[PDB]
Amino acid sequence: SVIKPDMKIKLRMEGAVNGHPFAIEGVGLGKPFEGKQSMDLKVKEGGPLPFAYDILTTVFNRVFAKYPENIVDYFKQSFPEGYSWERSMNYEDGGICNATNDITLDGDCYIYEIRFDGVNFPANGPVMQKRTVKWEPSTEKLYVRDGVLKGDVNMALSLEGGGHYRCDFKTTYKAKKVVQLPDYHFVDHHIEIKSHDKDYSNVNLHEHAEAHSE
Ligand SMILES: [Mg+2]
Ligand SMILES: [Mg+2]
Ligand SMILES: [Mg+2]
Ligand SMILES: [Mg+2]
Ligand SMILES: [Mg+2]
Ligand SMILES: [Mg+2]
Repeated sequence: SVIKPDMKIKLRMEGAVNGHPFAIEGVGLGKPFEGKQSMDLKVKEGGPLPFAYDILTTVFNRVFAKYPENIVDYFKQSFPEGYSWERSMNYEDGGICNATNDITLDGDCYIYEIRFDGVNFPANGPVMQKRTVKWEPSTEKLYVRDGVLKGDVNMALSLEGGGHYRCDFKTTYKAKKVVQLPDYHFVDHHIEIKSHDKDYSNVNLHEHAEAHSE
């Protein structure tokens, strides 16, 4: 089959935050049918990153989500051709991040061409001050619109001093070929940085995702 139980990941992110350019590359592996994945990320340019690494993590593939048999899988259907996604991440203090990921497939390895751009993060805010701890688990709401798939999610970053920092995600997924469209459904997520060094030049990221419906 096109989608194998065990697959790889190759990616390169080029981006900027408040005008500060940077570049990150990574390699990883995951189990598409189990909804689990892991990757090692290395900052190649712009290091050391002057902002909270957490704003980048959800940008570093919904194929890695366990879909039950009674819910159409827009993502696994899209291959070998693949799909691409666009997303705006609106933080409560005005910081806004736009990201895109063009996903292709070469053998058993997915290739990500990522672009990330964030602006208006206050200098004394939790992102520029690196006050974030982690993203809380979430439930993404997916629905069809204009022949493509939308995914919206209320995200929250736990803060070092206590409390949370909210962000609203709005993603558009676009398959590179005609695939069956799903009915309204959900995808639970839980992304975690398992390990990292002092300035985050090296990061080990993990994610577990499962779809569910009414
Ligand atoms: Mg730039
Ligand atoms: Mg302020
Ligand atoms: Mg803070
Ligand atoms: Mg419609
Ligand atoms: Mg570095
Ligand atoms: Mg449900």
